[PDB]
Order: sequence, then structure tokens, then C-alpha cells
Amino acid sequence: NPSTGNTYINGMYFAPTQTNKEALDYIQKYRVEATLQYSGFKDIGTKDKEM
Amino acid sequence: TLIGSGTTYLDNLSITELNSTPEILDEPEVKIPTDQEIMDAHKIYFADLNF
Repeated sequence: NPSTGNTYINGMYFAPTQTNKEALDYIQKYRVEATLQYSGFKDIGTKDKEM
Repeated sequence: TLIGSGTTYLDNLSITELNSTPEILDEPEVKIPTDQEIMDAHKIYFADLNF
């Protein structure tokens, strides 16, 4: 953010290690719930990954 | 005022100037503000950040 350094989030990677290429490719959807900007700790969807 | 017990004798009472004496009245002086209003002036700040 330009007027105040606050770093609103945009996305979330998950790093592929050599030992977890089976578990991540096993998970299809992701349910997220976080502190929003002006609303509160609402829940937001369960949409598919994007790879 | 001249108070004296028992009979007293006076004559030739003189008053006469000698010189000037300096003096000082009342001023607006050094306004060393406080140690508190300093910490009340900085109660509102912002940190500029380089991302």
C-alpha cells in the first residue's frame, strides 16, 4: 500500500519440495478464511487451486 | 519612624540624594516548554517505508 506500508495479501504459493510432490497434487480445493480489509473475519469460498 | 525611650534631643534632619540604583521589573522569559508536551507532540507519527 502506498499511503501506509501494510502489505495487503494477493495470493499464496506452496513450495514444492522433493518429498511432497504427491501430497500437494492430491489436494484439489482450498477453503480460506482471513481478516478482511473493512469487513471482519468473514469466510470466503472454497475454490479450486490454480497451479 | 523614630521611636526612642527616655528624653531625646534632635536637630538638623537632612535628607539628600547620592546616586542611582539599577533594577528589573517583570518580563516574558525563556519558555522551556516541558518534558511532557514533547511526548504529547510525538503522540501522532507515521513511518515512511521502502518496500
